[PDB]
Amino acid sequence: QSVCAGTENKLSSLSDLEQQYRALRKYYENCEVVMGNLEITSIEHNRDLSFLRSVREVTGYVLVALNQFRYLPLENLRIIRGTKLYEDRYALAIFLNYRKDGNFGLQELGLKNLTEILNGGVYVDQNKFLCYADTIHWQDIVRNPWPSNLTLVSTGCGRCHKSCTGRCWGPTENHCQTLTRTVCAEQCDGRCYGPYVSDCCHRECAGGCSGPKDTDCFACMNFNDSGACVTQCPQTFVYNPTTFQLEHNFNAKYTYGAFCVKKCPHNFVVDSSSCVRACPSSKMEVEENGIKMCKPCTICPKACDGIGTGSLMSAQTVDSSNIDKFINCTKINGNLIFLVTGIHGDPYNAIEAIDPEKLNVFRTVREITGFLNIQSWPPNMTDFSVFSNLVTIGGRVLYSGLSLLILKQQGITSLQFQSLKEISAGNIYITDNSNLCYYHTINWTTLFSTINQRIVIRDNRKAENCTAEGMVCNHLCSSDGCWGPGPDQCLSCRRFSRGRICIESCNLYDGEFREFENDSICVECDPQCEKMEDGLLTCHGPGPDNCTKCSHFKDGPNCVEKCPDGLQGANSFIFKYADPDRECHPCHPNCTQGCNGPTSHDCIYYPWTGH
Ligand SMILES: *[C@@H]1O[C@H](CO)[C@@H](O)[C@H](O)[C@H]1NC(C)=O
Ligand SMILES: *[C@@H]1O[C@H](CO)[C@@H](O)[C@H](O)[C@H]1NC(C)=O
Ligand SMILES: *[C@@H]1O[C@H](CO)[C@@H](O)[C@H](O)[C@H]1NC(C)=O
Ligand SMILES: *[C@@H]1O[C@H](CO)[C@@H](O)[C@H](O)[C@H]1NC(C)=O
Ligand SMILES: *[C@@H]1O[C@H](CO)[C@@H](O)[C@H](O)[C@H]1NC(C)=O
Ligand SMILES: *[C@H]1O[C@H](CO)[C@@H](O)[C@H](O)[C@H]1NC(C)=O
Ligand SMILES: *[C@H]1O[C@H](CO)[C@@H](O)[C@H](O)[C@H]1NC(C)=O
Ligand SMILES: *[C@H]1O[C@H](CO)[C@@H](O)[C@H](O)[C@H]1NC(C)=O
Repeated sequence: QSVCAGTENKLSSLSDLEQQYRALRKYYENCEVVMGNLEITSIEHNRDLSFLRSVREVTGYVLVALNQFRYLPLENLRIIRGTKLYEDRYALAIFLNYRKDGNFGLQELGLKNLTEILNGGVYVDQNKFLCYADTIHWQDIVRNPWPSNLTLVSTGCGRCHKSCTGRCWGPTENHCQTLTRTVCAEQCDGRCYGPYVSDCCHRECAGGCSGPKDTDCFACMNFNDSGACVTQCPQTFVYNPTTFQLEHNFNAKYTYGAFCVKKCPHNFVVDSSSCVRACPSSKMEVEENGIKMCKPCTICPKACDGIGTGSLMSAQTVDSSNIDKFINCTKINGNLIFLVTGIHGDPYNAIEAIDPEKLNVFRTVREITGFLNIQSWPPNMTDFSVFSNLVTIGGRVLYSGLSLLILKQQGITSLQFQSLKEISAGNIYITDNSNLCYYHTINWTTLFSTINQRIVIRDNRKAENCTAEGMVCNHLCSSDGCWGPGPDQCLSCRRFSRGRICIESCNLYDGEFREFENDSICVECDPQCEKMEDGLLTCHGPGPDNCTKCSHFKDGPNCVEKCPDGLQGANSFIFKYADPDRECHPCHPNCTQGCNGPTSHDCIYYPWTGH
């Protein structure tokens, strides 16, 4: 229950042998569980290492090399998990522990309780003064003996106490090696404390046991939940009999090493059912049910300084030297400016011009709290589709009353601000884009937030010379206009929408995947809803309880692929049978493996157990 990080220095040590010893002691001082590697190196002859008696478990490997002390005090080291291995091979490595051309050197191993090495091999050789080690039957300690090549122990040595002869860590009687796996009966799944069936330890017991219960283990094979060795921690979701579906489990626990905890350690957060340093890239840290945890994002939020804010205050424009400074940004706290100097750069003074493909970096942007000034753009780029996910332009700050500006650009035909829906404050100014159309089709008033917000549009390709040239808004679009060609470039849909695309109607009566309409938005019906023909809707809302008919079975109000077959419940596994009408009902509590019906005589049993 005391925890500490290990080290990964391997054969790296401090020149000052005094500081080395002091280092070791500071690290594993009163540590019971080393969540990493136990590395003991470059320690001199007379130094007491009695503080090492605190270590009961090591999840990584144990390295003992270049030492000179006499006795290794790890009499409490019960197990080494081998999550990491020395030289990618050993969970335990002991070598070259003697003074070159001297008399000092490791002589005895105090590993009286080392009965479990879950993963990896053992290397113990090149220890001039080491004794006894070779008497130990490592086959009983090392869980995975393959390749046998990786389990090597070789050795004026004393004798083992009469009580064991041939198998001891030292002369002390209580230092005789205790066998915990090889001496067991066939019936034992794992370890034992005697040669008889009644001596078998519980499945989840590592190292050995002092009893038959999963609470009598010396160490757990997987996790430790409140003293009980279990295969897994209380699940994050359990079946709720009233809602007829899995629900967040308020008793859920999380993994932290070999422990199940209710709350993760200080600098950790919950990701699914484990405790981690930081949330994975696809999730963000949030407070949910009084617990910090990682919730999947729908691109995760990431604020960034704009041109003229914070780390970019000196900047006057986005340029090749700060463009990568907007990677994965979602919200820009400030302005985004595009001046000629930034677009064309300055070759003579070695300042590269903006590489057009890198402008795709703004596709993640959804908001701009300030203004968007575009006085220059790559010649070959026809639109601003790199801003396709742009939703809001706050206009918190304005360029002399302007919140959006697009001047003198000749290489642009359309805007394509696909997701643009809000321009809080400031006025718009799109001028001198003789090749730009669609701009006249927009009802800018839709995007505004107040009456005190004007629009200024001048010498852009005449509405007429487009209107006639083929530059028209798709028919499936509202009278609010579009940002360019296609049904996926409109302000509002005329009929309905499926994603960013405007369409004629939802898949209400036909289609590969049936849908329901939610205020003009088409949403697919749950997969369990049976597709209905001849004018019948397949669903009237989302989820397995809003179907017209279930395609398989029905658990209470929910359409399910199959009735509950061993689902994790609050106190036990949930089982149900299906009546002739494919309706699910509870199995009798005495049926711990399923049933055919309600009766106590309707119990059925797993077909995959026993010979
Ligand atoms: C060895 O392990 C046993 C079983 O858990 C424990 O009771 C005892 O403290 C340990 N004995 C020694 C000599 O470390
Ligand atoms: C392990 O045995 C293989 C089999 O030939 C050999 O190639 C390898 O070098 C050996 N490694 C060790 C640590 O003995
Ligand atoms: C499990 O952890 C508890 C602390 O809650 C500890 O007292 C117990 O010895 C541990 N059990 C095993 C087998 O490690
Ligand atoms: C614009 O031209 C540049 C020339 O280097 C090219 O790399 C980029 O892909 C082009 N961008 C467009 C219009 O897709
Ligand atoms: C079922 O449909 C209703 C609307 O009819 C909706 O409000 C409810 O959330 C849906 N239930 C779910 C989420 O399965
Ligand atoms: C931003 O997220 C992307 C996608 O996960 C990743 O490739 C990139 O390294 C991240 N950059 C940052 C914010 O450091
Ligand atoms: C567009 O702006 C608002 C509604 O979006 C409304 O006041 C105005 O009449 C609309 N104009 C047209 C012709 O759709
Ligand atoms: C407008 O000028 C363009 C040349 O950019 C020409 O193709 C088009 O026919 C003209 N339309 C009119 C008559 O305004």
